[PDB]
Amino acid sequence: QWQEDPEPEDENVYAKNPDFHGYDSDPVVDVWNMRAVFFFGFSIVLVFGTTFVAYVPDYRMQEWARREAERLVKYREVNGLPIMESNYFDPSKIQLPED
Amino acid sequence: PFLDIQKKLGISLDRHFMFLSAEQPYKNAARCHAFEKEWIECAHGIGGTRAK
Amino acid sequence: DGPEKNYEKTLAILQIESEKAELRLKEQEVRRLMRARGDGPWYQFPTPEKEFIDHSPKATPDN
Amino acid sequence: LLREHWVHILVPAGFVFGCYLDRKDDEKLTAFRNKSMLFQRELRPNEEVT
Amino acid sequence: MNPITLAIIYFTIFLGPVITMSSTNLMLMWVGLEFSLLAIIPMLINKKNPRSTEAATKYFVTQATASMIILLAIVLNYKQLGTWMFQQQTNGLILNMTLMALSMKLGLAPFHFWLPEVTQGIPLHMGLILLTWQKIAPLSILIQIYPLLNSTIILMLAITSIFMGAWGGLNQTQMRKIMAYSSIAHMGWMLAILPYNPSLTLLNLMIYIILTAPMFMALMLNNSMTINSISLLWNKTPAMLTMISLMLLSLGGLPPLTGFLPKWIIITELMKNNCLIMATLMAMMALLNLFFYTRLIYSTSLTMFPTNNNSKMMTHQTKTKPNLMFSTLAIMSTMTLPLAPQLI
Amino acid sequence: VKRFFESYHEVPDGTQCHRKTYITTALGGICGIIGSAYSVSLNPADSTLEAVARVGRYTFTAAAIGAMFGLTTCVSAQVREKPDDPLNYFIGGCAGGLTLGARTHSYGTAAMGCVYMGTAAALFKIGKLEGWELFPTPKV
Amino acid sequence: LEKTIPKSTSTLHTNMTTLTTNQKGLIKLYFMSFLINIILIIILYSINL
Amino acid sequence: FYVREPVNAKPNWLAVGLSVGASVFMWIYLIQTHNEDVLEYKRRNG
Amino acid sequence: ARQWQPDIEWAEQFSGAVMYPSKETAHWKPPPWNDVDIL
Amino acid sequence: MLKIILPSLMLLPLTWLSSPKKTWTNVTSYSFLISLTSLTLLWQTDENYKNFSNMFSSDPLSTPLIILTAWLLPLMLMASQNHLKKDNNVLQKLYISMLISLQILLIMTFSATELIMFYILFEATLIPTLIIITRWGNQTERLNAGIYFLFYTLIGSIPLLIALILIQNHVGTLNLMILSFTTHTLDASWSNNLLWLACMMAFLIKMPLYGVHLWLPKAHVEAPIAGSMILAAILLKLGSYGMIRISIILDPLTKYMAYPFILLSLWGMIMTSSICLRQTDLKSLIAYSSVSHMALVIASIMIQTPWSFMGATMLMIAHGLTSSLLFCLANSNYERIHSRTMIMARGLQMVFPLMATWWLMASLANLALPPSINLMGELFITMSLFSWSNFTIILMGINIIITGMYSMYMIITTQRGKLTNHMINLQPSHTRELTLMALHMIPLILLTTSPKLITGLTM
Amino acid sequence: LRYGLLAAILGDKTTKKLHEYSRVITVDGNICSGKNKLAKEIAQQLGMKHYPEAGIQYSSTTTGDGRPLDIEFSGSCSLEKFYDDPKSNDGNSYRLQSWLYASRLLQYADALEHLLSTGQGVVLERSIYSDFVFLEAMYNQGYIRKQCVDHYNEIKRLTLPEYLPPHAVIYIDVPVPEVQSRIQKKGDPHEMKVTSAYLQDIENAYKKTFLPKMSEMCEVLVYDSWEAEDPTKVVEDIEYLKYNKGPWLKQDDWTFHYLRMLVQDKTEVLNYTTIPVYLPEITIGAHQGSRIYNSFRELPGRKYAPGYNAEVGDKWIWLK
Amino acid sequence: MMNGRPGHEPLKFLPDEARSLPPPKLNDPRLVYMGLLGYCTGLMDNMLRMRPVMRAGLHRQLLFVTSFVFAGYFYLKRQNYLYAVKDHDMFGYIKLHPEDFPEKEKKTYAEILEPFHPV
Ligand SMILES: CCCCCCCCCCCCCCCCCC(=O)OC[C@H](COP(=O)(O)OCCN)OC(=O)CCCCCCCCCCCCCCCCC
Ligand SMILES: CCCCCCCCCCCCCCCCCC(=O)OC[C@H](COP(=O)(O)OCCN)OC(=O)CCCCCCCCCCCCCCCCC
Ligand SMILES: CCCCCCCCCCCCCCCCCC(=O)OC[C@H](COP(=O)(O)OCCN)OC(=O)CCCCCCCCCCCCCCCCC
Ligand SMILES: Nc1ncnc2c1ncn2[C@@H]1O[C@H](COP(=O)(O)OP(=O)(O)OP(=O)(O)O)[C@@H](O)[C@H]1O
Repeated sequence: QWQEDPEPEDENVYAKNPDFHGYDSDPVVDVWNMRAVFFFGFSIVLVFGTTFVAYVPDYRMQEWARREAERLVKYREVNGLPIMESNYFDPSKIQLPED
Repeated sequence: PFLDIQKKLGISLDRHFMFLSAEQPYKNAARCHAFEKEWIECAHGIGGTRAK
Repeated sequence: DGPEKNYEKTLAILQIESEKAELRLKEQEVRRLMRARGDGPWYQFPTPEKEFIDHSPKATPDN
Repeated sequence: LLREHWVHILVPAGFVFGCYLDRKDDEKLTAFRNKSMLFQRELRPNEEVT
Repeated sequence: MNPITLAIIYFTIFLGPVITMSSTNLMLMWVGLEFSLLAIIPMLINKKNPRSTEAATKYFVTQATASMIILLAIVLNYKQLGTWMFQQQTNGLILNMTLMALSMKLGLAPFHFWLPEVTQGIPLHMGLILLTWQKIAPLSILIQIYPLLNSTIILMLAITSIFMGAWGGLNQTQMRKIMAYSSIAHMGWMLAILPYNPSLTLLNLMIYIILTAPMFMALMLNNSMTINSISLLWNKTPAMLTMISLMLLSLGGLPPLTGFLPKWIIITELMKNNCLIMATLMAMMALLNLFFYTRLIYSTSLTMFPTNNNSKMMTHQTKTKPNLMFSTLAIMSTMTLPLAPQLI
Repeated sequence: VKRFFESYHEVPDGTQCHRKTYITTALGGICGIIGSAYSVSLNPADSTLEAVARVGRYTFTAAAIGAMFGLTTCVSAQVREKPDDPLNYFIGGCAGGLTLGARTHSYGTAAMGCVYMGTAAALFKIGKLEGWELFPTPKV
Repeated sequence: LEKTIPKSTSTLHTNMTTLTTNQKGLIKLYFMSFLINIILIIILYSINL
Repeated sequence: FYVREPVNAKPNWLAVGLSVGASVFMWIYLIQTHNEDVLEYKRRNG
Repeated sequence: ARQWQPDIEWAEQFSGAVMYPSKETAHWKPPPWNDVDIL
Repeated sequence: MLKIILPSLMLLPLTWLSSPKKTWTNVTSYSFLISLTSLTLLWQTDENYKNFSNMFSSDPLSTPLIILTAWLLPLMLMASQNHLKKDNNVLQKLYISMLISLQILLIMTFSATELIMFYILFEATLIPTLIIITRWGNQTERLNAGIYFLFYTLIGSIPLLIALILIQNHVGTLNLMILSFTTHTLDASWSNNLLWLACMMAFLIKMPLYGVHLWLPKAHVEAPIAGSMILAAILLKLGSYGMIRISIILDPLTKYMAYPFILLSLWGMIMTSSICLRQTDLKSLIAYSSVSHMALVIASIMIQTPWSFMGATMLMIAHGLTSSLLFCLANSNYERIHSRTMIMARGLQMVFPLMATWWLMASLANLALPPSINLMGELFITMSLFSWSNFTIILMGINIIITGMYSMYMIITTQRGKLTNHMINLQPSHTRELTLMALHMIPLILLTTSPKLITGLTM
Repeated sequence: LRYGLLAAILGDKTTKKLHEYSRVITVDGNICSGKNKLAKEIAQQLGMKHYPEAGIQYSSTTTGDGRPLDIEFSGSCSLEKFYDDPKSNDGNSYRLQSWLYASRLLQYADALEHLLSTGQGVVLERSIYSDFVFLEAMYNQGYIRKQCVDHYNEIKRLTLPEYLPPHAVIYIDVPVPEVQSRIQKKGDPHEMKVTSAYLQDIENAYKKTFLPKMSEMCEVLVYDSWEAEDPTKVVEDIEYLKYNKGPWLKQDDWTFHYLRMLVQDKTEVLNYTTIPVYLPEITIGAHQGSRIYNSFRELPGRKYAPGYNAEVGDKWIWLK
Repeated sequence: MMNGRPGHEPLKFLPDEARSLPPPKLNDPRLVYMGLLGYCTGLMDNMLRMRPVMRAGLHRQLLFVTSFVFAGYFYLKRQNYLYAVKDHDMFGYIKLHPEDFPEKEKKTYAEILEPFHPV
């Protein structure tokens, strides 16, 4: 047979670092890494991200659109016009081909 | 050519005895001197696609 | 900033790109005409040099 | 202390460099600054809109 | 070999192509080719072993026949027009014989069978020259006559070269034969784009040279003429993997790397000329080159092979081989896509 | 004089079946002659008899390929009035691959050639119709 | 779905690889092949013209 | 402490000086060239 | 466990004159390591 | 956009000239800050889209992909940490650099305007993935897996390039929205049909069609967890983005040159959801789940309706998050048992009583439990295909059933039996991986609360 | 500046220094013969240099700080274990033979470069021309396999011919019972477990292959124990020696130059010892290899290149 | 292609017809990228020679950067000249051949009837 090291063996971590957190064997580094994770992902992004996104105004005009639609319905129902026609473009300016 | 170092330095190593209308030693004329002279002089400046 | 900035910036981008497109499609046809007619500055294939022809008497009248 | 804590000047410097290059890009593309058929204003309160 | 002999032989090796490219007279071009041949043979045969002698013999015979055919073409043109330069009036047979001869001089298929044998029998610093510096004069002679060539036979030669290069590199386990078939493929690309745009032939030429020189230097670092020998590079010199892998991917022609641009822009021009079917065939068959380059990237940089013991003493020893050109050319060849509009 | 192979495309498919099959058969024979010359010069044999037998094998094989392809195509165009349909050439290519598999005694080769030659012939016809050019001249 | 696409690709290309790389270093055969090439090219030219 | 005292035990001050001088001269010539080209451009175009 | 790394069985398949030896005419043998044949 | 890309480019030096103890921490924190900054793209107060340059642009369809890409990074950092822990500092810095390069290229190709830039980046995404899968896998078939992945992709991508050139020549640009304001109808000829095939097959391969799905299960099973995550979340989305962007010019061909792919998708959906019932490898099960879910995306792009595209985008993002979550959950066990076999370890939820919840919710999502964006996508795809033809509901219901079956199978054969009491090596749950699962879930809650950021172009 | 074409053109040539006694001599024999003493005395009486026998730590001693290294960093082999338990299923026997051939080759080179740059002749102990006797002995005894033997012969063919042979070969002949007695007296709990069969196989290899093979290209001088220990006879024989029949006369300045380049580049020396022939006795796995290499580079004075390790007192690392 | 044109000087890097174009600025992204490549070449040279990357050969790295920027400036000038010449010739030909470059008769969408395609 040939030269090679033998398969290693499982290694409990809690035996030496019962306060283990998952990141590094060095306890202080483990702790500061988990702290950085929790303070930059949870305490900031999710919180301030949610805040900013929630207070983005008029996302894609879905609010101005409702306001303007109310204005239009009022104008039209008041002046007897209909609320919406069957042709977007006025068929006057258009010039159809004659067969 | 591919690298006009000759024309760059304004010299002549190989481009003076190419064709028949060139300079012969004791002014000896070549056979088709006039025909070739005319062809060249008429194709000068419009090279290739036109001259063909 | 307001939306007018993005609006006008998009308009300028569109201008630039449309100009590029016109120029490319004109380049193709110009190159085609030049390759097929030899009437321009490109694709002017070479010819012999008339400066090396001899224009002196030749020891015989007929050439 | 610097040899281990000077690496905190790169990524924010990168953010600022990015903002600066965006500023350059929009200093370009200046055309149509007020020639849009929708936002043609009259320059009454200022000298440059965008 | 003493300094005087070295100087004379290498000055001739350098002068050959220079005359070829700086001369208007086809006779002087032929002279340059003969210089190249004469001055290359001794370097091939330096080691004086049966394999090198056989390689030299094959090279000599092939190149000499090719030169004779080229000179026949020249003589026929001379009887036909009185001038020593091809014009728009030479019988196309003359030019097709000339193209066959130039293709055998280069190593294109189906005139390629000699290239792998010779390169194998030859050392590394000689394959480098044979595959980079000895492609410049025969390609120049073609660049000078690109308007009056036969696209049909050119494209047939190019596509045959692509195909056979792929189907050779798939099987060869020897560095030098792999390089030979890669040369065949890239020269096929060159010929393909030649009659439409030769600036791109020259582009791909310089790209392939920048990509090949540093690879042969990498090899010469340990004289690893084999896959199982270059696999030990992780224990001998592992600071070369990050660059061997990238240069091989560039050769293969992977998008984000210099080596891509040649294929891309050549395909563009062929599309403008309605050579889309040929461009498609070539682009699909380059993936085999990419395949047998990935198979080497694996054995070199993405998995460790069974090593040896005396490699320990090899580690003990120091080294001063890889001069600055290695790094310079590898960087220029791997990280220069953002500058493609200038190289075009 | 090269018009033997141009008489194939002077009439819609479904006509002149006999001469069309003759043309495809000549094409097969030529391709086989070239292949056999190459395989005889490289990778040669022992006896000139075995060599000429290799030649005959390859030539008759390719000739059968071409004959079956052309005949099946024109027969499909006959039984169905569709002279501008690449499906006929696909069927012909599959028949050619079938004949190749019958000769070489390999269902693998049979189906592989079927698919490949079918695509090849269909794309050939598509080019003929649309206006594709193979080996075109420079225009940039 | 393995037998069809990838295994077929591999088989095809390995077989053509063997074909094209079954070469023995015989200059006679290489040059006979070169001669076949010359003949084919001359014929293409003289035929199409 | 080694036993084969190498070539690199101390720096090549000639190479150092030449490199630094070449760099400084490159930058000086580059600045001068750029400024001169700008001056010529503006002379030609107004 | 741990990362599997090639063994002799996996590395000796790159050691023949040519890969994919599906041929029966490929009686060849690896060339020398110094290009000096045996005699 | 450059304020998003330059810092991602600077994460590299940080990584290399950071000390061997603070590189993970620093790069993860700054990656989180990048994810944060990427939310500028969500400031869309008008129906006009963003255009920062001639080279970059953002849309309601590219913004979510970009933010998910910038969010997944620190999660992959955290997940690739327990393994390659003993590996050398240099090797793990290499790993981090690979991850960062993937991030940058994916952001670029989502923010791109030109199809050819999109192409070079969608094809440069191969190098880091191949390297991660081959240099850090544990089996011996990762090499063949990389071969399959690489070459499927390239074989699909070449004709796309050729079609892009043909277009760049006919039209004078490959620029988006110009290809829109100038698009013409076509002639319904065979050349244009082959143009369609070319433009499409690349993306139909990068998101596995039924018949060419034979690179995803391999790559997953043989790849590490970060590779698995990115492959499941974004690399399967490049195809969707590309098709949603390229289908605008191929009109009106997809009305009839799309049937085969709709059929293959609606059938392979069933034929993979069923494999998810009798596969033994948890990772391959989840891979086939990804396939059965991307089939819907394909069939919904094919029919070109607003509801269809909306559902496609919703399901894209939702499946990204959920698949990453499930992969990390299986990895938590693998790290403890070194076997992907599902029926080996059982009776959990006794020693890991909390991770049994994450296991459960990731399953509630995959089987489309309302209210959820998985369902808000599936439902609209179903409605669009029912308007297309009412007989699709049959196959949709069959797939729904099989999904509800194999999700709970995966739950019960791992967490809801009785324990394999002979398992001494069940190290308790790490805060790190619990945080992974929480970071995966919470954004799903938030996107279920505000699914206006996830509809897409139409809405 | 380094030696090369330029130095050889400028005047750093060879033939300007080949004074008589610019030779290379070997003092071979059996194991416990007076080789060290005789060779030191010859070196003194002829002004030449002495290169002692090369073992498992020759490279560790010639490179770096000069101190030895763990056996896993230099050799992974043990002569003690070879004498204690041959036939082992580990591979120590051939894994030791190969490393010792490599070290003897490195030593031959380190001596040739010294002899060519400086005319000071050299005297060595058993060399690459005689290492094979200890291999043939093990093969005839059953400690090694024909595969290992063929691997050894192949590396020998690849390496040896590129080197010049010795001028004078002194063979100190001694019989196996006297050798065993000398071993018991000297005292070594492991050497004292060796076998007269092995010793006689060594002697027979010597007399039947080495002497014939070498008397045709270098002057042989065979002596016994009592002619030895009276060295002046040996030294005067050498001084009288005629130096024909060798290739050293076919050599000019430029052959010497192209040999000095090889001998100076210590990696083209071992490229062929490092061939990937996969013997289970030397084939090291990737994990073991990587661990050993990374630890070797972790060690001091070995991480970076010689003039670039500050932890050992290297300054100016920012300008060289 | 553009070699054989009137007013063509052989083997010249930069004629005087190019001194009228605006020169590139040293802050140009391409020059900066060439500087980056120089620095990376230095670092790779060290990494291959087994020296401390980023802590060795400062003069070497400086030389690399300087040479790269130097070559880039001039090569960029040249390529800009070439592109300008290309546009020049193209527009000149367009102006001398008005018979093959006619202004399109661009209509308005109110007249041309484009076909409609449901779903
Ligand atoms: C788009 C990018 C995609 C990439 C994903 C990765 C994201 C990583 C970045 C971090 C996340 C950044 C922000 C995520 C979006 C946050 C949305 C938000 O801010 O909430 C807005 C909402 C008010 O919504 P608004 O639009 O202002 O008014 C109209 C009605 N929506 O106001 C709120 O509701 C906020 C209050 C939250 C309270 C949560 C209560 C939970 C209720 C339980 C619901 C359970 C439903 C799910 C159950 C099944 C799930 C399995
Ligand atoms: C931004 C846009 C993105 C555009 C697309 C980007 C394309 C993808 C980028 C690919 C770059 C890397 C590709 C090549 C992979 C190289 C594989 C490799 O080098 O790692 C293997 C090897 C491990 O060696 P080993 O013996 O196992 O132990 C460590 C001892 N060095 O490693 C080595 O031994 C290396 C040599 C050791 C030298 C000392 C360490 C110095 C660092 C050298 C590595 C530098 C890598 C730079 C990575 C930058 C990534 C962008
Ligand atoms: C294991 C799988 C097999 C792997 C081996 C692959 C073998 C490659 C196939 C052999 C080559 C056959 C293709 C030849 C291309 C012919 C040219 C063509 O089809 O282009 C036509 C079209 C543009 O035409 P149009 O614009 O209308 O006008 C005329 C041109 N100006 O432009 C186009 O349509 C571009 C067409 C490009 C080629 C498309 C190939 C088929 C696409 C669908 C399948 C893609 C998967 C890979 C190929 C599978 C086998 C075909
Ligand atoms: N190639 C080899 N294989 C096995 N053993 C070897 C080899 N080379 C040397 N040895 C061992 O090295 C030892 C050399 O001891 P030796 O008696 O030569 O000491 P010494 O210092 O040379 O003294 P002296 O010169 O008087 O003999 C022997 O026991 C021998 O077995």
